[PDB]
Formats: sequence, structure tokens, C-alpha cells
Amino acid sequence: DFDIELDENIANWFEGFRDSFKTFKKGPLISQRLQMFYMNTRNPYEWSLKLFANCPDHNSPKSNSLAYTVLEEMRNFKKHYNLGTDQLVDDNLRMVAFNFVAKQGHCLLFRMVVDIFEFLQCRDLFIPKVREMIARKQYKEAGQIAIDLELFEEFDEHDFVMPLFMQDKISIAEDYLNKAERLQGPVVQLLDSFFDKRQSVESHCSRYITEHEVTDVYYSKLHQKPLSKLVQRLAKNYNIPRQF
Repeated sequence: DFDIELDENIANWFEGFRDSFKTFKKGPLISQRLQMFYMNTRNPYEWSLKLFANCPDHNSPKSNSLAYTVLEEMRNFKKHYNLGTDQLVDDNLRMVAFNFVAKQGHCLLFRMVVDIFEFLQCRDLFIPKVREMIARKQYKEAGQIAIDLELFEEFDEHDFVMPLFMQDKISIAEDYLNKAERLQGPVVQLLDSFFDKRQSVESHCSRYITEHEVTDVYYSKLHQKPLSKLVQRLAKNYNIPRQF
């Protein structure tokens, strides 16, 4: 998994001025120049990753950043000319693209690369990388990757659904829970076991945190009132039987 990102002299001076004329906003002119660049290109996908790496913007990409537009025009280039992945991208090249956009925490750029390189056709190749992130306690990242790769059948509530609830990051965990009905039962069943056990909910929480080694937990939320409000929503939002 090592891309040969080194540029050459025919291409490098061209790129240096491109960064200069990119400062002149982002619109149809900069888009058209990229479309012509990808046309001369041999294997645009591999070069699209090279252009993404050779710009100081790839550390924090946003809609205005040059790195985001480099991949954005690659997506338009693929759809306009009706391009496929055959004989151009390999599982090795997809892994290269995954490592480039998974660390940034930017979901839109990841969703774009999922579409460009067609990650949903071979999503099972990234499961070792997501479980490595779960083992590194990167719940929001691994959780969002699992949602954008549509891995709604690969993970249990303990992998990142419950830790994200511990970290008050209800948004990502509930998004994964909405598309995974199999977990909706045991999740609210587990949250109710904290209350309907007449042991302090803080003791029930601390026992789960120490069993699954949950880190960076937002303790101010783990109390009877805020944890009850979470069970009240998740039982109603998913029509769960009265197993209180």
C-alpha cells in the first residue's frame, strides 16, 4: 500500500502555477482546466490521488480547498465520460485512497472517494481498517466510515454505538442505529438494564466503560435524567416493545 506520489519535471511546474491560479477562486474555469488535465492523464484515478497529495490543503479539506476540488473534478470526470474502474484501479489502489481520506475526519470527501473508486462493491476489504480504528478508540471516525460504506450488518452495539453514546456524540451512533434494526432491540434493552436494576446508573455505566475499555467518556451526561431522555427517544423513534 505505497503510492508512487513523486511528480516529474514535465508535470511539477504545471502544478505550481495551478496552485497560484487556484487562488483566483473556484468555479467553471478551474474545473475545465482539471477536466482537460485528467484527459491527457494515463489512469486518472491514480493521478487524482497524486494531485490530492501534492497540495498543502490535504490536511484539512473543505469545499473551498484545492484538494477537495481535485477529487471533486475526478468525480465529475468519471460520470461525464461514463468511466469504469476496470483495469485501472486495483484493491491496492483503493486501499491507498482509503488511507488518504479516512484520517481527515471529513465525511463529504470520504463519501466522494467512495463514489469515485466504488468502495461499496468491495466494502469488506476495509473492515480490518475500521476495526483497527475501533481498537484505537476512534469511534466517531470508524462509526462514520461504517455509515458511508453502508456496513450496517458488520458491527455490534459494543463496537462504536455504545461508546459514542458515552461520549455524548448521539448523532453518529443514532445514524448507524437507524439503518441497523438488528441492534435497536439489544441497545435499548441494555440502556434499560441500567435503570431497571436499582443499582446506581453511574455504577452500571462505569462497569460497561471498564469492561469494553471506553475512553474519553463524557461523564456529565451519564446520569439518571439525561440517560433516561435517551431511552425515551430511542424507544419511541424505533417503536420498541414495553420491555421496561
